[PDB]
Amino acid sequence: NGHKSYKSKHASKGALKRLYKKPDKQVSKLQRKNKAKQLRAQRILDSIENRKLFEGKNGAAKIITIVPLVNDLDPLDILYKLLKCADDEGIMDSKRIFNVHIKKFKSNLKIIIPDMTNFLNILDCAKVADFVVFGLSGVQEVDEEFGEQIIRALELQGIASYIGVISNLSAVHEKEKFQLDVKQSLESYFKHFFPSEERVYNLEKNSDALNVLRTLCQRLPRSINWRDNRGYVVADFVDFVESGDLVIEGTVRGIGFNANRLVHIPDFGDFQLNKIEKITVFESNMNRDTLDEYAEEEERQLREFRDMEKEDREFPDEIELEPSESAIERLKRYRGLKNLYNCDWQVDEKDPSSPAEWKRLLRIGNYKNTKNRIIKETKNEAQAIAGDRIRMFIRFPKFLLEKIQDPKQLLFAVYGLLLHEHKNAVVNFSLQRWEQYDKPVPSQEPIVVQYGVRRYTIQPLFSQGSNSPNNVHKYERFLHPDTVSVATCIAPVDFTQSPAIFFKPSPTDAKNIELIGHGTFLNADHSRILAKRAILTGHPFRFHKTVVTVRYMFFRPEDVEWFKSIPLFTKSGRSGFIKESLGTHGYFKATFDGKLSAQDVVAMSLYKRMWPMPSLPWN
RNA sequence: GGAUAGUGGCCUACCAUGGUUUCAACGGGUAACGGGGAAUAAGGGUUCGAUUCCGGAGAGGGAGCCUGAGAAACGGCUACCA
RNA sequence: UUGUAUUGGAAUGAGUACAAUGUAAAUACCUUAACGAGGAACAAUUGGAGGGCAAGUCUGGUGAGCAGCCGCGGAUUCCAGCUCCAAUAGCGUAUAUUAAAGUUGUUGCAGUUAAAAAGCUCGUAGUUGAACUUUGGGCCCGGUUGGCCAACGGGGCCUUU
RNA sequence: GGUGAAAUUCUUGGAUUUAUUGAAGACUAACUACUGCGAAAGCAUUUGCCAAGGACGUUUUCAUUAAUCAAGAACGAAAGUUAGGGGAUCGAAGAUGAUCAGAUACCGUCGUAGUCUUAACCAUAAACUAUGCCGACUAGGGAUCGGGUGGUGUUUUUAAUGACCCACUCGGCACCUUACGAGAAAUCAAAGUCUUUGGGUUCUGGGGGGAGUAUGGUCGCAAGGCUGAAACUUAAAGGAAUUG
Repeated sequence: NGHKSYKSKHASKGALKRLYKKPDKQVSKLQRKNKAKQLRAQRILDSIENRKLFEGKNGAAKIITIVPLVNDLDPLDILYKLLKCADDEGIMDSKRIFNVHIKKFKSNLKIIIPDMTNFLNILDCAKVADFVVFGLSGVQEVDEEFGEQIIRALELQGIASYIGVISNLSAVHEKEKFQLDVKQSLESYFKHFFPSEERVYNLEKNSDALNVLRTLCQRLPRSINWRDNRGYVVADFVDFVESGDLVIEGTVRGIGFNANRLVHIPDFGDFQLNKIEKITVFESNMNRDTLDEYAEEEERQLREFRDMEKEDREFPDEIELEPSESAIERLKRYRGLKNLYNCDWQVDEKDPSSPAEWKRLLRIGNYKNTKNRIIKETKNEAQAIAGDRIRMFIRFPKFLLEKIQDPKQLLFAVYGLLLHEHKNAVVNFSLQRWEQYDKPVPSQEPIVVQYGVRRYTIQPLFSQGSNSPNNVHKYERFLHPDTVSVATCIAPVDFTQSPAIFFKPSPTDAKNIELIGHGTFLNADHSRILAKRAILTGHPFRFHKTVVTVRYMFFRPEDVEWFKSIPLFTKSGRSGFIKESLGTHGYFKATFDGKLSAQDVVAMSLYKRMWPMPSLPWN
């Protein structure tokens, strides 16, 4: 324009015309104060609503579990020293589950003791507790091969709350300052796993043991997310009726139960309940979901994986052809692509190696908007709720009766399923290695995975994590030595994103188990296409100002012609293309972005579709 | 005139029409107990003081009262509200 | 007489402990017989290395990370290893406040063109308001400080008082 | 007739043009400027009446009666509102002609309200010298407006007066040169007498947006005027000057 324009601190009316196309309240001191008071009334009423569940003998019991980390201890010493401070000897037998009422704190406690021989039974016991009491020895320090693995495993499945306890520190008395030196060491060790806690009690002192007892009675535990969104109960008694109709009585602790649900027992699988009653009766009204799943030579094997993984780490996906081998018949299935992130590979491809189940598989899409929606309905439909004394009748196959034990001697526990979780789908897991598991893991090798209560034998497929616009990703032969990774298989879905633990059975080990890794249920996503990449390679050997010719990549003129269209690249990063076959031995000549030399190598990439394998329960 | 340990609209009867204010009355706000003091050093200032000493107020919220030289007391009593 | 590496005697408390002392009784400090260092493993951390702002043309990887601000990266600024810098039994971060700040200005800001002189004049409260009345000159006493003397202070009398 | 070109329109009952006369309403050319007056808005034909004002002259009179100013008050271009008058010209709205053409690219005909005036309202402008009022001091020069003093000066005549010339002086609108001074620079006789910081006094500002918005109040018949936030967002926005 060329003119110094007009200025004003606020817009002129001329400017506004071109651009074109209840009372406020003062808070008086009284009403300020009044609002704060009536807000506090809500908070206080809300705190009562939480606590009523534990309020007394009429309320629910709190579930305590004792876990000694050293066999030196004997768990009966732990419990006995606690019971003394209750100051009622009427409290203080051929059994490992105990119900106690404490007059001193008007509190109901259930104590469960696991059988320390059965490592897997420890996890199952601790999985249901509100409080886990860790026993430590002042005399002998925990062993890395067993004692620590208890702590590490419990953390990764999740713990409602934890207490550190000592019971025998006087066994190293000279002066109690020497006891304090040891106690400081144990606290520093314990805090490494549980940095929220800074105290370990000495039960040899009356003041500490009373302090522990008070806490168990008075304080509330944390919730466990994946558990409390389901229902669960612990059996007070079990009974059998005629193929069976197994009866359990106990207390509701989760979100709740409905007689039309499905019920999982961790050792035995899914079963249907037929009736419920409250200690009114509820019956399975047949407008219900149903039980349908659809609609020394080993040294050579270990050495093989050790050698193969070392090779794959140096020269990944490189392949050797051989003379008298047809490249077509070997490789015709491979499509060949410029870039996985840009290819239009179809998900539910019709190729014959695709599993027989496809329409048979459940597919969800928006897992997030599915998960939260399902829960909202489930909590509304609950019939029995926390603290209800209940009986339940369950369709129980009579031949499994040989596996039942008296619940007074062994933990028997019951979990409700979410509706579609019985159906199989494509599922995805995060995975990273256990604390020092340096062994090679082959992508096809079978593994046992626990996630939530249930556990399955799985053969995975490994891939790296990224957000490709098409969900196509490279299949990988072995688990990366360091990064987190994504593993894919077919299994029954979980909506709660339970933590997952990865291990392999090994009865040669003291705990019968070898621990491999941990992770999380990410999602069901069938679009998570895996492509098996292959690299062929050949040697450029003669060089001209406009073309280079390459040996050994192919051995027949017919093969050079059939694969002519796939682009070439150098590992030094130049691209190129086949011109034509030269001669009968399968030489070719090619053009590239620039100068090559015999110190470079010429490669080409090809890709094949992969599909997940199915999986089966484990016990 | 009554009442009080005692002065005084402190209260009662009768009578007069006064009292404060742009030198900011009256009203509203304070995550406001006051002071000795604390931090920050060119000088002038700015910000803070629930808290070891001095003074005031209260004992879940309002009101009433016995004993005693002294209390409108709450590790004294009586009633209502929660 | 100063640096860089194989080798030798000396020195000591952290810690433990007989005893005495301490204390209402004790613990600890102060004192002390015995024991107590060679990778003296009896092993010091917390943040940084483009500029503001002390200190890397080092070297390997990569093409999500860093960054109060300016900026780096499709690599002196990312990640890893060497080396180097700063404070050190302490060092970093968040929020509030003070100084540097003459961005609240009494001391001490600014208003043509950068934020800011009201269209114009009258006028009450408020702030502010020309000059003038005993001035000068004598004579005693006189304290302090430094060389009878000088300076600087103070009291009395006379002159129309 | 009108345009870049053309059409609507008027005309052989005579258009446009020429001559002799008359009516109405508005306006005050040239003279007219680096000139005058007024608190500002603003003010231009002649003569009469009414009342007011600055500067100058003064050996008149009173004797501190003064300067600035919250509240309160008078005036306030153009457009706009209500009622009466007037109604030439031009002309928001409205009704109409062409829709072709790149310089003439938005043009032609008719025409309501309005434009003027009387009696009441409204209170805005780039209302600008973009510079608050009162008082003192600091530099050179030749022009001009109003008053006064002097001259043995020219002219109107044989005085006075008037016109002109020369010197001085009070007051005013401006201009040219310079910078002891000042400033970011353009520039400035004040925008000087400031880190060497104090003559009196009124008003306003505190990075850019949200915003002259929301809400409350108050004035107006209405259009609208005055007063006037915060949550949130952002690293610049802005001034002067030269140059690739």
